[PDB]
Amino acid sequence: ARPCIPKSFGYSSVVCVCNATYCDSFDPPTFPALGTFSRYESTRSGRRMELSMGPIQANHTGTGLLLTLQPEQKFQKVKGFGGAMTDAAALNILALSPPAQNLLLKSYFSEEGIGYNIIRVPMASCDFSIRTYTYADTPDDFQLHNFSLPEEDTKLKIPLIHRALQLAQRPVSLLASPWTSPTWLKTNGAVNGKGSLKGQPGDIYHQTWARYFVKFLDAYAEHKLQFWAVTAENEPSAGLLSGYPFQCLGFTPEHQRDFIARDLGPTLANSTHHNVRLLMLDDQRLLLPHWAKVVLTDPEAAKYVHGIAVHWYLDFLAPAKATLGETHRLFPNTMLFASEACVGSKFWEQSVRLGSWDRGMQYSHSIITNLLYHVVGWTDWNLALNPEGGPNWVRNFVDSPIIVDITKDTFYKQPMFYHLGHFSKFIPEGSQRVGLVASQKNDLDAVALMHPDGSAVVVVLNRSSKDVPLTIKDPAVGFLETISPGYSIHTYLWRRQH
Ligand SMILES: *[C@@H]1O[C@H](CO)[C@@H](O[C@@H]2O[C@H](CO)[C@@H](O[C@@H]3O[C@H](CO)[C@@H](O)[C@H](O)[C@H]3NC(C)=O)[C@H](O)[C@H]2NC(C)=O)[C@H](O)[C@H]1NC(C)=O
Ligand SMILES: *[C@@H]1O[C@H](CO)[C@@H](O)[C@H](O)[C@H]1NC(C)=O
Ligand SMILES: *[C@@H]1O[C@H](CO)[C@@H](O)[C@H](O)[C@H]1NC(C)=O
Ligand SMILES: c1ccc(CC2CCNCC2)cc1
Ligand SMILES: c1ccc(CC2CCNCC2)cc1
Ligand SMILES: [K+]
Ligand SMILES: [K+]
Repeated sequence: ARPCIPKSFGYSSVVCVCNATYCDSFDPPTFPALGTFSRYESTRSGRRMELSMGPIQANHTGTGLLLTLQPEQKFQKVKGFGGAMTDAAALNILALSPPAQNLLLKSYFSEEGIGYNIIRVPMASCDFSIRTYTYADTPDDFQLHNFSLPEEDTKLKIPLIHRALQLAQRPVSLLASPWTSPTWLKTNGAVNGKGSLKGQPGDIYHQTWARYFVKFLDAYAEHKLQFWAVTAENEPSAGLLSGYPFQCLGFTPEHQRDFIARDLGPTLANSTHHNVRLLMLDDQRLLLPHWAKVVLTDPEAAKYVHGIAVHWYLDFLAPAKATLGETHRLFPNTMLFASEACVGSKFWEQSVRLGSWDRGMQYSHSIITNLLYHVVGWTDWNLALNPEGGPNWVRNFVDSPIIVDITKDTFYKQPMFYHLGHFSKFIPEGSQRVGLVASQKNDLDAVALMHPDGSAVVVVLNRSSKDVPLTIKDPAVGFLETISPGYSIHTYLWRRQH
């Protein structure tokens, strides 16, 4: 529909520039003709989800790389893809003119954009806030009579979520996560630092905290927003650390187990929100499988836990097989979900690198890795940040797929945006990952899935500098002859005739 307006800021690739009168967009989604495939291509050299079509052929000869679809080898069903409506994201979006706001929200939530279907919503303040607050700051209010949503929710986050929902054709799922409780519930009496709930699971402090989750869901429901899932705490390990700089609430895995079993599970289950799913952990993968073992081997906690939420700090190394792999082996019926990912958080790296192809490749490589380890969805962190990677009240700045520049009423779509979109746009909720077998060793990263309507989607990432000729074989349908260019990402889509 409208192509990328590219701009270089001196990094390895370009951003696409959007403003009050222009943004890149797709035509309404349509599948290629039967016997035809669609290819969407992005490249470091500057192509951004460009559409081409080719024939599916009956015949194939040669000893080049062959990737054979395994459509009957079925793995996880996908929940979807999205990002976080933090206070920082909301402030940045709303600092744009009304037209630019609309083009930014369409970029993410419309079918002429990349089709996000998940929004993560912080329960009150986090580091990506400019004010520290909870919903119940009046002290000793154990019945939560003074629970209320402030303007950060009622004027910023809620209106934007409603606007996203109006643009989306896909059903959108909301996920809620708290960073801190009110300080009068905490051992340290502060939003940050090392501190946990006072007392022990099953007591008034823990019961009040569980009730706060229901009050939050009730309050959002009065604004006609319902949640798909909540997490039991954002990064519960952080609040166990001396000097933790921003909002946190510390739980050991045993504390989380007992809080879920005695307070949060029962309280949610006895509420009008009993259909809301509960995800445990919401933290870094090196805590697995240990945390899952602690919580899920207790039947009283296990009956309340629908899934395990994991965070991806893409700047740092950690094992995937020994964490996600082992967790799936031990608890194959408990879904894994990636609830936060970010890059640029190291103090010594530029928070925002406008046009970084490398950071784009980090996003898509992480998404592929997550899907190959049975994870059902992937959620970015802040939907938009300023050029400093903020605002953030402790200056914990990071990168974002969309960077807003209010002095030009402009926003920039980073390589990260397109790398995420190669998955989000083309993998509807309910898609199922299927097998994809390589005929020979190769440098590509790839994943295949089947849509609910039976159609095929394959994503191929080439992080090498070399162009790799390859063929995709769909045993029911025929052969796709293609190339994976160096420093590219492709998404292939086709209809599958019986
Ligand atoms: C929102 O962004 C739009 C896209 O950049 C702006 O529209 C562009 O304005 C340019 C300046 O009038 C037009 O001419 C081109 O400008 C570029 C520099 O940015 C030059 O390199 C080109 O040589 C020049 N081309 C010619 C033939 O003169 C662009 O044609 C025009 N693009 C489109 C798609 O309309 C908007 O002005 C901007 N909106 C606001 C409110 O700032
Ligand atoms: C494909 O395969 C066989 C090879 O023997 C041949 O009969 C057929 O005509 C070929 N089709 C095309 C379109 O090349
Ligand atoms: C359980 O549910 C009932 C309403 O069905 C409610 O009145 C009661 O307070 C709930 N119990 C709690 C919150 O402990
Ligand atoms: C072109 C682009 C994207 C797609 C997939 C979408 C998934 C959500 N429903 C509409 C189709 C198909 C063809
Ligand atoms: C490999 C990569 C991309 C393509 C599609 C081409 C790219 C150039 N513009 C026209 C469409 C084919 C094979
Ligand atoms: K209040
Ligand atoms: K940084």
